[PDB]
Amino acid sequence: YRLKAYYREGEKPSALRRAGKLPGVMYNRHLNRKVYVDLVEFDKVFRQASIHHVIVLELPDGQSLPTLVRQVNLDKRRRRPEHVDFFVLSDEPVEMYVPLRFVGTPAGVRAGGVLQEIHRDILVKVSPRNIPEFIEVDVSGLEIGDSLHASDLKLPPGVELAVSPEETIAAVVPPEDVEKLAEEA
Amino acid sequence: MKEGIHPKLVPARIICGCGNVIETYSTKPEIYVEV
Amino acid sequence: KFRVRNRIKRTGRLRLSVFRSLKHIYAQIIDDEKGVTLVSASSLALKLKGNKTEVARQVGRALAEKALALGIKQVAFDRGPYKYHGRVKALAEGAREGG
Amino acid sequence: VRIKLLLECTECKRRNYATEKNKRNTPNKLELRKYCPWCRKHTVHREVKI
Amino acid sequence: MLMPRRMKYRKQQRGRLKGATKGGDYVAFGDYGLVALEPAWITAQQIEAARVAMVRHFRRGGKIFIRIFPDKPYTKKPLEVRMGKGKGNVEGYVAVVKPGRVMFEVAGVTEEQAMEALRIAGHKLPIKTKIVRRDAYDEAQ
Amino acid sequence: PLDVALKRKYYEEVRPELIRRFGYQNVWEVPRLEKVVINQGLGEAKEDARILEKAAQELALITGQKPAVTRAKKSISNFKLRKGMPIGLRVTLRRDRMWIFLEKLLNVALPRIRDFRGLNPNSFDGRGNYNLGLREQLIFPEITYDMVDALRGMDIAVVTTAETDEEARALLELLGFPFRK
RNA sequence: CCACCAGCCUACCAAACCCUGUCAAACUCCGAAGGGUCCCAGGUGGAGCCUGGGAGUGAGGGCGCGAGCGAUAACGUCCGCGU
RNA sequence: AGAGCGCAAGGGUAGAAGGGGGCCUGACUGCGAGGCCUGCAAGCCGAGCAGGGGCGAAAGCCGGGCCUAGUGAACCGGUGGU
RNA sequence: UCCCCCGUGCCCAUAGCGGCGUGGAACCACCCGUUCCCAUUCCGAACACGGAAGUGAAACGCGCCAGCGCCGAUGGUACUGGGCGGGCGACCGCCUGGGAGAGUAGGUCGGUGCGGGGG
Repeated sequence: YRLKAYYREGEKPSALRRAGKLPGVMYNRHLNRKVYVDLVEFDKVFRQASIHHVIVLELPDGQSLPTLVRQVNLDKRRRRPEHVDFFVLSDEPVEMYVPLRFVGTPAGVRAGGVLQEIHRDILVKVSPRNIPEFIEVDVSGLEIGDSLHASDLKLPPGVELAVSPEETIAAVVPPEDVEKLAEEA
Repeated sequence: MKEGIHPKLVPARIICGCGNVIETYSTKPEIYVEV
Repeated sequence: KFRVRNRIKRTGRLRLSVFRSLKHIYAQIIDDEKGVTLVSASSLALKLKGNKTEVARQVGRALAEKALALGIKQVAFDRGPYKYHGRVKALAEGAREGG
Repeated sequence: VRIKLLLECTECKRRNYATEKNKRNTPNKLELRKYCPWCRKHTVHREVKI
Repeated sequence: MLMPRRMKYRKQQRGRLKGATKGGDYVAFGDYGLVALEPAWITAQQIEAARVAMVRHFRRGGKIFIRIFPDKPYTKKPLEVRMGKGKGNVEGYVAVVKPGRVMFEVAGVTEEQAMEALRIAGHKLPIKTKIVRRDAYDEAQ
Repeated sequence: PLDVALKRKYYEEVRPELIRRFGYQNVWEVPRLEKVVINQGLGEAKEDARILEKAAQELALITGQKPAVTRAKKSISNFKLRKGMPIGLRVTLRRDRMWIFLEKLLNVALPRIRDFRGLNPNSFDGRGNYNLGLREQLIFPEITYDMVDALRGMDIAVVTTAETDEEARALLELLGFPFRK
C-alpha cells in the first residue's frame, strides 16, 4: 500500500535514523540514487504489505511512485531495521519472493506429528502488472516419512518459475518425546 | 607397422570342416580350422 | 598443445615465428618487445615452385637475403608442432646461421 | 655420514686434485669421471687413497 | 552432548570478545525463536539442560531445531600442582556466543508452549536472553 | 589397404545400410570404426618376473605385434607389489591390424566357446564403445597347447565414431558380430 | 529370493549433493583503519653525519590498549605497541 | 593443479621442479663488481673476466637437486703432492 | 583507400562451457601414401616427405539462449592509526579519517599489436 518518501541528499545514516527516520537507496536498471522514509510508519506498514506485496511510496517531489524494497541491512547489535534498499517497479520478467499460506489439517498432523515448512516467501518470477498476491497451497493428504516440494505447486496462470525446482518446500516430521531420554543412556 | 623386431605376417588360409577355399593373410604362417 | 612456453626457450632474447600446415609454408621474421614482426615469405602464396621439399629450402634463403636488406643478425626458431626435420631451408643458410 | 662415507681423487698422470664425497650400498665399484687437471688441459681423473 | 572429533589440533588459545556475533540471527528453520544475548560461552550442561526444560514440560509436542554447536577446549590444569608446566586439557566443550545471537527454534506447538518453555530455559542459562516471532527476518541466507 | 573377408563386406553394405537407416551427409561423419585394445592384467609378476614376460610376449607375438607392458598404480596391500610394477600388458590396434584380428576373432574365436550364445549387448558405453573380455586364450587358431602356462584371458576394448549403442551394435550386426540379443 | 540368472525390497546403516544454517590463533574467495618504507617538498632543532676519548647499562616497573600459561583469579603474567 | 614433488610443515611449481629417454659429467681452476642479512664469527645469492669442458643445429643452458635442519670456530696429529 | 581468412603478442577469466549458427575456392582441419625424414617403454596415434581421388563432419576464427561462469558499483553496518568519556565483570559511546565481503541492480559468449593471404 501507500507510504511516505523523501529525496535523500548527502546526509549520514545515524542522524536520520536516531532522529526517527530511515534512509534508503532506490534503483532500477537505469537508476541508483538515494532516498529515505520515516520510522514508525515504516515499521508498522512493513507488517502488512511488506515483501509479501508491492509498495507505493509517495515522494513530496510529486511522484507517488510504486516500488519494492529489498535489502534492509540490520544493525546486528541491539538490532532492528537499519537501511532498506529499493528496487523500482517495471513490467519486465522480474523476480521476487511470494508469500504463502498452506491450508488444511492432514494425517501426520492430528496424530501428533508436526510439519516442517522450508519456505513461505519463494523464489519466483512475474510481470508486476500481474498481482499474484499470496499463494495458498495444498496440505490435505500429508503423511510422516514423506516429503512434498518442487514443481508440484499451483500457478496463477502466467507466473513462471525461478528455482531448480526440486527445492524442498516442506516435510512432516516425528515429534520429540522423553523416550528420547532412553537414548540419553 | 615398421620397427625391426615385429612378429611377422604373410599369407594364410582357411580349410574349414566343409571343403573350403578361402584366402587370407595372417601373422603366423598357415592356418586352417573350423566353421 | 606445445605451450610449455617452448617460446620461453624462445623468450630467450629474440624470435622468428613460422608455421607449416597443408600445402603452404608460413615463414615470417618477428621482433618482439611489443610483438612487431618484420619479414614475410610463403610457399605457394608467392607463385614459387611446386614441390614442398625443394621450395621449403630456398624459400627460407629467399626471405633471408631479403632480411639482409632490412638488417638483422641472430634470432630463434619459433614453432609449436615440429619434431624438427631440418627442412634444409632450416633458416640457417637462410642468413641466421641457424643450424 | 660414515657407513656411506666420503672421498676424493688424484690426476691420472701424476697428480692434480678435487674434493667431493661418495656412496656405498649400491653396486658402485670404481669411479673415474671427466674434469680438469689443475695443471694441463681437460683429462679424466681417477679414485686414489681414501 | 555432541561435538566435532579431535580435528586438526586439540589445544587452542583463550579469547576476548568485544561484540559482533558474526551473524546468524533469524528464523529460516522453523518458527518461534529463543535469542541469546550476552558475550559468553554456551555450556554443554546448559545445552542439554535447555533440552531438558523443553521436552520436560512440553512432552509429546512437536519439533525443535538447532543452529548452534558447542565445541571448545576448556584448557583445564590439575590441582595443587603449582603453576607452570603445560597448558591443560580439553574439558568444558563450550561454544562462542555473543549478544543478539538467537540460536533455538520451536515448531508445531501453541504460542504459550514456546513462551513458558523459553522462560524456564532462560532461567537455566549462565546468563539470560530474549524471545520472538516470525515476520521481519524473511530473506537471510 | 589390403582387402580381406570382412573388409569389403564392411565397406559396401554398411554404407547405404547405415545412412539409409540413420542418415549421414558426410564422408567423415558417418559412423565408422576407430581402434581396438588388447588388454592383460596379470599382477603375478610380484616374483616370476620376465619368465612371465615370456608368457606375455607370446600373447601379442601370435597376434603379430610387439606389445607394451603396463605397470600398476599404487599399493595393492592385499596383493603385494605396492609401488606398482608387475605385468599388465596392453597392445593397440590401428586400422589394418584391426582387420586381421577382427577377422580371426569373429571367425575362429567365437563359433568355438563351448556355451556360445552371443556377446552381451548391454556391455555398451552409451558413448559408443564396447568392452568385452574372455576366459580361455587357447581358443585362438594360431596357438596350440604346448606353449601356454594357464589361462591368459584379455579384456578386448574397441572405440568407435559411435555416440550411442544403436549405431555401433547395428554396425556389429552388419560386420558379423555375435550377440546375446 | 534362484542356482539358466536376477527379479525385488528397505519404522535400517547412509557416500554425495541439495537446500534451511553455522565454527575455526596453526583454514582463506575477500579485505579494512593502516603500517612499513622509497623518491620530490616542507621541517635550525639539547636535529641529523663521521671520528675517536671516557662512560654508565644488560631483572625495570604504573596504567592503558592488544595475544598468551592463568579460572575473562593475583598489585602472578611473557611478549606487542604506548608511555 | 585436490596427483605428485625423498623424510615433517609452509610456500610454491605440470609455461616443472613431476614422468620416459640419448649423450655425457659446470657435484669446473684461479677472480668477482654488488648486496640481503648482519654487534662479532657465520649463512647466502650472484650476472660478467681469462682458462677450458658437456649437450642442444643454434639463440644458448649448467660455478650439484624447487627451497628453508642432515651441520660444529680453535688448539693437536695422519695423509699425498709442492 | 572503407576492406574477407590465418602465423601471432598484449588485456586478465565479461576471454572459459553445453549448445545454438560457421566457412572452405583461398586459408585451415584434413585428407591421402609410410617411397624421403626420423620417430613409438607397443601403435607413423607424435613428425616429416607426396598427390591427381576427396571431406566440410570431428577442429579454429568468426555470429548467439546468456542457464553456469567471471566482472559488480550505489547506500549502510563490522571493526579500526587518532582523540574524549561510563564498568560485579564482560563491555561501551561521541567525534576524525576510513570503507569491505555480503545483500543489490547490473555487465559480458571475447577486448586488441605486428605481419601476410584480398571484395
